[PDB]
Amino acid sequence: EVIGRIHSFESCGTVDGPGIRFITFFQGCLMRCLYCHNRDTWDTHGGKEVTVKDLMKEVVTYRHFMNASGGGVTASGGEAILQAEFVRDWFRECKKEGIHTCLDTNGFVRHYDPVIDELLEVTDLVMLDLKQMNDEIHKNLVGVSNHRTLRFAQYLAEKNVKVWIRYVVVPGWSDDDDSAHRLGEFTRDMGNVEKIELLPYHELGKHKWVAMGEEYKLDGVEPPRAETMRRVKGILEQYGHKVMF
Ligand SMILES: C[S@@+](CC[C@H](N)C(=O)[O-])C[C@H]1O[C@@H](n2cnc3c(N)ncnc32)[C@H](O)[C@@H]1O
Ligand code: SF4
Ligand SMILES: [Cl-]
Ligand SMILES: [Cl-]
Ligand SMILES: [Cl-]
Ligand SMILES: [K+]
Repeated sequence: EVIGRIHSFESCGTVDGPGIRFITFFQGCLMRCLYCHNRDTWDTHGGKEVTVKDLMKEVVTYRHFMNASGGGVTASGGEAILQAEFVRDWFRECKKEGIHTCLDTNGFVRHYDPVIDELLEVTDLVMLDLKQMNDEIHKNLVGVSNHRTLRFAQYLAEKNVKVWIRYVVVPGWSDDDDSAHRLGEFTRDMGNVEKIELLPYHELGKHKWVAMGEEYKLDGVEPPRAETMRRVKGILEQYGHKVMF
């Protein structure tokens, strides 16, 4: 059996529509986003060990709210795709129970082994984070190159995998016009992208950086204005996709 390392899990009402979402926050991430609100999910060797049998015992206690529309399970974190084999086994069990599965991933896929296709086969929705198309900024914002994520995005389109693009709009980092145009061009021909979702930056989770004795880099940075959000949205809409925030 495959052993998963999780930070925590939680049941919570879906953003819209009835029913609940059972989210498992997997432990471990290899990106270093300055704005991470789950800083305590980076350590790959931390968290708690669980099995798929352990996880399904919590899932089934919410079964009557997960057949409801928008309900199901979501693998988040942290980066769930670092533990693709476990998430594949977990989703495989949810498909046996008629459960909708969602993968909340940064797309930092470094190796294309068969476990990736196997995971995607039992994944209904992929929420992919494109943090910055400008790789010069991306390195300063995330600590790594966006090449792996951009290649993974193209892989999802080739496989016609349902994808929601998530763009965290941070003032001074990803609120400029050029970066928005680059995002619109890159995702224009991806028919599998149902919509692009602009997430405004928030300072939630700053205490997690302080608990680990590390300075929060984005001190003083405020959430984007409603005008900036509308401006980026209007730019992205010029490339055909449904854009909402
Ligand atoms: C913490 S992540 C886990 C999924 C995966 N690690 C990722 O980042 O794509 C869940 C979502 O919260 C977003 N997020 C993280 N920090 C944020 C912040 N300070 N403000 C707004 N959104 C944030 C992430 O970009 C991602 O869309
Ligand atoms: S990818 Fe997600 S979990 Fe990893 S550092 Fe960035 S915001 Fe945090
Ligand atoms: Cl959390
Ligand atoms: Cl390796
Ligand atoms: Cl590839
Ligand atoms: K995501």
